[PDB]
Formats: sequence, structure tokens, C-alpha cells
Amino acid sequence: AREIKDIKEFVELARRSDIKSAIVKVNAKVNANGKKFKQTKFKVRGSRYQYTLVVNDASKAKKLQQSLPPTLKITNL
Amino acid sequence: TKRTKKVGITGKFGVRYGSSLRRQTKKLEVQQHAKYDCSFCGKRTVQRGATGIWNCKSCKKTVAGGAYTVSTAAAATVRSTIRRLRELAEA
Amino acid sequence: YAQVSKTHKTVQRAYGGSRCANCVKERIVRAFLIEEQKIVKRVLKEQQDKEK
Amino acid sequence: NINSKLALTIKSGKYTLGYKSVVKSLRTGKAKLVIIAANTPVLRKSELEYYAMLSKTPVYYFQGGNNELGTVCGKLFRVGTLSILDAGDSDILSSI
Amino acid sequence: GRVIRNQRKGAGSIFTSHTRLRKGAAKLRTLDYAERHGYIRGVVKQIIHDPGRGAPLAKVAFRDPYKYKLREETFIANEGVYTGQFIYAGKKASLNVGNILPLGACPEGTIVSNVEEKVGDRGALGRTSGNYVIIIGHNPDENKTRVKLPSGAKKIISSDARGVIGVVAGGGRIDKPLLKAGRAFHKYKVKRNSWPKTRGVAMNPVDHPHGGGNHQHIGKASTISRGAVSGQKAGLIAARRTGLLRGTQ
RNA sequence: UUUUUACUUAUUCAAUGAAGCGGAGCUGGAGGUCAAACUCCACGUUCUAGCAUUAAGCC
RNA sequence: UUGAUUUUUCAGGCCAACCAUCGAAAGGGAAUCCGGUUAAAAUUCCGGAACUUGGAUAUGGAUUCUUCACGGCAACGUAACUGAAUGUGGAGACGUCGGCGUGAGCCCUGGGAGGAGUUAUCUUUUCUUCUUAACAGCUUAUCACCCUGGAAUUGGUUUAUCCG
RNA sequence: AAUAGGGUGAAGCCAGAGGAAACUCUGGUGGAGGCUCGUAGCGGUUCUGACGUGCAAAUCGAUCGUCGAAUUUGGGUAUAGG
Ligand SMILES: [Zn+2]
Repeated sequence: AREIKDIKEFVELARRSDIKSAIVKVNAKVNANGKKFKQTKFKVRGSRYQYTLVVNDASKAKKLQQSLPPTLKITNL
Repeated sequence: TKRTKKVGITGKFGVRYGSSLRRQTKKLEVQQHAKYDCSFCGKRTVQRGATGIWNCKSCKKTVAGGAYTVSTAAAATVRSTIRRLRELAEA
Repeated sequence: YAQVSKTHKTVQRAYGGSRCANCVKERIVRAFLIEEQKIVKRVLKEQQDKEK
Repeated sequence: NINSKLALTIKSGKYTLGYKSVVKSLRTGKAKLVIIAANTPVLRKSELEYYAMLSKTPVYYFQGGNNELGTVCGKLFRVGTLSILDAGDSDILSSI
Repeated sequence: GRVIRNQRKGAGSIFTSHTRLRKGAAKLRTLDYAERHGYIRGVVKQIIHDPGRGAPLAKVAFRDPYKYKLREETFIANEGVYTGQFIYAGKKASLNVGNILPLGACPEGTIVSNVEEKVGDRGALGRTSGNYVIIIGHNPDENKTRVKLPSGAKKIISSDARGVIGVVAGGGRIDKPLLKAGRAFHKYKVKRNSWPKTRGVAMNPVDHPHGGGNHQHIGKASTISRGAVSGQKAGLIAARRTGLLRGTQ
């Protein structure tokens, strides 16, 4: 499994022709220097690797989710 | 302090094998564990590997020597004998 | 080693993945100096091939 | 005799001890004489005298090793080669 | 009686030499055109320990005169030979320690080792540590050279036979006592199965001609004829004399 | 018939991936040259742990 | 081994030290892990996540008008970044003992969040859960090496005195 | 492939003390040895113990030897009846 850091690279990767499905995982975390925040992991399943993008911003996650290709099957966990 | 009066390196053998054999061992075993001056780099870093093999830690030169000394007296004589006979042939 | 890229198995220099830097340096200097003396021994020989 | 001349240069004149200092002094043209110990490796030796040929510097071949070359200079360490920058009260340059 | 321990060694079942750790056969180069007419130069790469041998071996790399290839030779290291030394072999090689020269090219008194009995056999005489061959004289009309072997024997060899200048390295090995049975065990662990030795006088009459008796004793003269047969040659075979050697021989 | 030593092809020993053998001739170094150039020797590698492979060149 | 030829013919170019074969379920050796599952199988099944070897093969990137890339004084760096015959090396690949150092697992222990036990008395108590695989990326080291500089009032330095 | 934990304390090294020199003494450090006490292991001394139609065609118990090497051991392999 490979982690993706660049959000722009992730959207270009999610529209690759071999991408079967996607996973949106929500983790209720806390930074211990504040209070609860909602982390989101976007996971793209390619032929060889699963690619994960960690989005700690609860608003950038929602914008990113609607920026994925509409054809991908998305599982919400 | 001085730990042993006379056995020295052969004190590892205890009381065994006979005193004459242990003092005969001591002479040649001090020589084989000594550090010798390197004729190549000038440092005193030459130690024995196996018999006849003497390596320098510094310059990594290996020279063929004696069983327990870097040079035997017989080899030193041959070195001068060969040197002398070489001069006459080459004038 | 068969399944890794070439940059992992070599160094960008002569004898890169085969010899160390100091041993390559000694080869270069030895090659230059010895070949320079080969010319000196040749011109000197030609000096003794015309007067003696 | 040259040992006495060399000892005087160390006492009164200028010098560098060591291979790296000698090569720098040949590059800068500050060397008047290069002294090489007998047990110096030939590759290092044949390179020092190539530097001296380019630099037009005389070379003196010491008869002892780097242990004996060091002690002539009044040093408690080994000197494989040295360069004379300024022969002072001595006359080593006129004899070599 | 029974087949005695002398005779069981020829079959060579458990009496072959232990040769796993040996570093190759020590030989001179094959006598070729370069050695017959000029000299060839090699460089000492290694000086190594050969298990079962007192003398260290030298690995010397030569160029092949006829094809692009390196040839590694296994020489017996003479004392004073060092790694990185240039070794010269041939008729025109100079008289320096480690060089391989024909016997006729060496003046009288030259100390030489790994000498050829016959031209091209690549070394037979004076190969053990501390040993050497002295050149006594030459007979140029017959192309022969007189040498003295480590045993004190005088031999006449062809002047084309080769030898290596110097003394075999590793000498003085015998000066130190072994002090232990374990030291002899380790000595023969990489040579062959010849240690330890049971005395034949301590066996039974089946095992040895010396076995048996109500005291341990040989019973008959232990000097055995040269014409005796296998199973009889136990003791001093063809002994010209016996007893403590007194005076010169 | 016996003794000795000459030959090499039988026979025997050894080596090599059967690489340079034997003779002669080119080139120098020499003999003192007493015809006329005969005889002898050599005939590309030695401060250095480099390199030498799949011919350049000329006709 | 190539250029092939479709002329199913070939043209050649290199080599020929050594090389039948058998011989290890403890030697050498390409590549997999976790969770779950059976009455009985599991590194084999299921779920997920990887890897190696062989083959085919396109796209992107890279490179070329100074044709077969740039940077760094250097040790060397990188996403790539021609290379036949032949050759040279390295890895495979190596005893034993001694103390020292680092890591991992285990042992010990504090706080907190749970569960169980003792509770005539005492015990903020006794026991227990609090875990993280192969694999991918970045970072991380003794040793070794490079540049600078030129050292006696010798200095650095290990438990073990070696280095300049 | 296997071999607890101790004792002793060889070379080498550091420091101090004494001496004109040749050299000597002391305190540490170090960790040698077919060394030593002693487990596992390997062996098999004595009880001339048990048993002796046995648990056993060689065992059981205590006692004992040795225990870092000439050590112990698996597998592969070789040696075949005068
Ligand atoms: Zn050295």
C-alpha cells in the first residue's frame, strides 16, 4: 500500500483506467493539543497498490469526495 | 606489578609439560606475538598471521617470513649472498 | 541486485561499482606516471642509439 | 654531512613536513628543495619528482627511512618527505 | 595372522590425504616460449596459508602471451616475498629473491628453492619451509649443474631446469615443541590419518610381527632385510647401522 | 662370441587448450681484419599492486 | 548470437580452458503476510493486503539539434539516463572464544479507561485487557570515506592502548 | 548442531615508588589455559546395593569420572570376512 500526499496527484490517480473502487473511511481522532476532529481517508484500489490519501480537514474532504469520478464505486466506512 | 618471575607468556601452561619445554616455548612464542617494524611504511604494525605470513595493519602489505620471526638468520644471509652474486654477474 | 535499479548498484565514476575511489585514483596516477616514464626511457634509448 | 646541513635548516630556515604540504609548496613555487625518504612508496615518489620537474625544483633522496628522516628534523614522528622553503643559516641548497 | 597396519595404507580408504582446505598444487609455470627465450613478469596478489603445509603459498598473476586472459599461479612463497612484488621468470630473469631462473643462469653458491628434477616438471626439490637447494657448479659442455639437496645429497640436474631464488618461507617451525597431544591432533587433522601410533610391541601376534609375549619385547632383530615381503617390513628396514649416531657420517 | 659408445624408428617416461622446434637468413655488438667478410654473442618487456582482446599503417 | 528469409531457403559472427550423470526435506537457494474459518486442513481454504520469476506490451515520464542525462571541489547524488565479443572483480562464501555496545521479545513498574477477587479488620488494594504482520515511502549508524587545516607543552581515545 | 553459574588470574596495557646505570618494587587493568569447582551433556568408580523365571537377553538407585575440548552428537559418505 502506498500513501499519497498531494491532493492533485490523488484525483489524477483516481481516474486511471485500472481503478476498480474507492473507500472513504472516517476516523474520529483528536490531536491531544485541542479537541475532536474528523479525519477522512480516501483509498483507491489499483491493480498493484491501494493508494491512501489522508485528509485531516473535514471541509476539504467533502470537496474532494465530489471531485472523484462519478463512475467509481465508493464504499463508506 | 610483576606477576610472574620467569615463566612470562608460558604461565598459561601451569605446571605441565616440563620446565625445559616451557622455557623453550617461551623464547619462540614471545617472538611470534611481537610487533615488528614494517620495512615498507616504517610503522611497528607487523604481526604474524599463520606461519611464514606477516601482515602490516597500516599499509596492508603481507610479506613471507619465518615461522616465529619476520626474518630468519638464514634468509638474511641469502639476501646478502644473492645481492653479492648479482653484483658480479651484472658488474 | 537483478530486481533493483542501476543507481543502487553503481557509482558515477570509472570502475564505479567495482573499485573504490582511492583505488581508482591510484590507478589513474600510476597509469599516467608510468606511461610518462615510458617516453623518457624511449627518448633516452634513442640518445644512446646515435652516439655510442 | 647533509644531516648536519638539514638540521641547521630546521633550526634556522623554513620548511614543510609531510606529503600534502610538500605538494602545495610545489604548486605555489615556494619550494627550494624536496627531500624524500628511502622507504617512500615509488608511486608517491615518482609523483613528487614529477611535480618537481614541472616546478623546476631539485630533489634530494634521503638515504634513511621516514623514521630516520623524522629524527634528523628534531621530530618525534615520521617524516616521509619535506620541502625546504627557505634555507637560512645553512648551505644545504648549494650542496644537496 | 592378520593384515598389519603397514599394508592397510596402500588401499587408501581412510588413509588418503585430507585435501578439502588445500589451496591448490604448488607448481611453477608451464615452461613456455617466454621462459625459454626471455622472461615474463607477474605480480604477487596473495601470500596465503595452505593447510597441511608449513610453507605459505604465493598467488602470482601473469598475462597469457597468446590470448587476452590472466593466469594465476600457485608458487611456494620464498621468505622476503611480499604482496605487490613483481616476479620475473625466464632465461633472462635477473638474480633476485623470488625470480624463477634456469639452473645454468645462476652462479655457484646461489640459494634456490622449488627446483626441477627434470626440465618442465614444475618443481620437485626443496619445497618445505626453511629448506633450499645450493648450486655447487656447472658443466656447460654437458649442460649439467651440480646441486646440494636439503638431505645433504649431491645431484646432477639439467641446466635448463628451473628454481626460485631464495629460501622457502616459514622456516624454524620445528624449533618449538608441540607440548600436547592435541597439537599433534590438530596438525594431522588436515594432513592424513597417521596419528596417533600404537606400538606394534603392544599388540597381539595377529596384529604385528612385534606383538605377543609375557613381556613387551621385539624378540628378534628389528632390522629387516630390503628383500623382505609386505607384512614383514616392520622395524628398521635395510638398516645399515643402528644405535646412537656418534661422530660424523 | 665379449666390452665400450654412436643412431632413431620399436619400446618406455612426461607435458601441453600439442605456440613458436630444427636449420638457414636478415640486423647490430665484437675478433684485427691481410681478401672478403669467415668466427662468436645478442637480436623490442626490470624504480611503481595501472593498461594491453575483436590490426592500424603501407603496397 | 544477430540480421533474417517468407526465397520456410539462409548469410554469417563468435567461441569449444572446464563441462555425462547422480550425491543434502540440517549446507547453497527467486518470491507472503495478517485476521477469520473445520468434527478433523491450513504460511495451502475465506477476506484483505503484497511479492518474485517468465512472457507480452502500450502509455506517461526520461533522453537527443553539443546525439547515448545532469548535479557535487570531493566522498558521491538521482525516477530514468545505448553498450556486442571478450575480460576483471564482487556477492553466494564460511572457525572459535572474551568482554563491551545497540536493538527486539520477555521480565519489572507509574498514570488513566474497563472487568474480576478480598473486604470482622486492613488494603487509593490483588489479578487481568489496553495489540499492530508481510509489504510501500520518508527519516535514522557504529565503521569507513571526503573537504578544510597543519599538530611537542604531544594530543585524541576504549572496560580492554591504539591512532596521527 | 549442542555445551548454566562460579574460582584462579598468563601475556599485553595504565599509574605510582626506588636507582648513576643495568634495572627493581607496588596498585590497577586485562582475561590466557588439552586450568579448576560444578549443571546440561558424555561416561560408568563403588555399594562387589536393588533386581537376578527382571521394568530390562545389562536395567534401576545412590555414589562417582569428566564437563570448552584429543569435547558431544544428527545426517551424508568410505572401508567387507583371512
Ligand atoms: Zn606497513
